Amino acid sequence: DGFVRTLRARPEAGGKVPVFVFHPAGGSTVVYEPLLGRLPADTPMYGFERVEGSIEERAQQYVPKLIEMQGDGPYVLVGWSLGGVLAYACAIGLRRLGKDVRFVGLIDAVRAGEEIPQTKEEIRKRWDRYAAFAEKTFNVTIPAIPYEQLEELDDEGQVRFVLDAVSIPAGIIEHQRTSYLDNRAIDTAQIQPYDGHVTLYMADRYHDDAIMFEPRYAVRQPDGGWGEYVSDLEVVPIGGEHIQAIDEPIIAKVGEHMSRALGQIEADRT
Ligand SMILES: CCOC(=O)c1c(-c2ccccc2)oc2ccc(O)c(CN3CCC(C)CC3)c12
Repeated sequence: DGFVRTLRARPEAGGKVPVFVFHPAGGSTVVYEPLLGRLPADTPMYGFERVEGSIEERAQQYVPKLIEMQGDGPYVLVGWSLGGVLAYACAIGLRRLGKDVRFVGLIDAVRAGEEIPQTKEEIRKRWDRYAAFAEKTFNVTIPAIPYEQLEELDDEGQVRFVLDAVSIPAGIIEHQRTSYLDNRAIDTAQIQPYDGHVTLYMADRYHDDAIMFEPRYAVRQPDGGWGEYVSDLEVVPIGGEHIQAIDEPIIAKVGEHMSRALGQIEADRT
């Protein structure tokens, strides 16, 4: 219904605390089905799908829905990839409104090892990189990039400008557009500090295609970039690559750890 997917519905009344999961870059919350199978029986789960805007603007849409569904709390918020950033943003908004947030789970939602500057120089370097790949892939020499026109466009306007040159089945255009926009959303996220507990499940590395797009993701800090914003930070190493973190077998380890946290939350209510 709308942007909320029901993965496992909560009972008519009572029951366990729901897990709210948030979509990853370029995908939907169906990716959380393996995690769900590794959580306690009868754990409700609701997935928040894509909405438009900056991270804060998206959280402004999610947070009223979170409160409509769960009221005062307790809130358990989880996400892989972009979803981790969205969950974190929702935790800050809920906490601001005095709601009880008991768990924020970031599944390999790791910041770039060096801050990604949001400057005209970086816009130029980014698009020079993209053009070079376009030339080796589509086997076409590409002329001078109109830097002045690009540098005054939002990310959404930049892809519109790109679709023009191209002039693709609508389905392929929608997937590339939303994946590009969701990834840029990760790049430009401005993280605010959070004073609750955050659990970061950390893989060993980003995938090669990710690193080719933005080489700053080739390096990971021990705290995944979150320690300066989060004082109460716990990191759970899971190994492997980012893309595998959401799936079996690695998700079993995320799920075992998260199940224990949920059990404690349940005991603290009871
Ligand atoms: C799958 C490779 O394509 C990407 O990671 C990026 C895409 C993209 C993916 C699929 C289809 C079309 C585009 O767009 C990006 C824009 C900026 C950017 O930095 C990246 C690289 N990622 C940013 C966020 C990191 C957590 C992961 C890397 C992309």
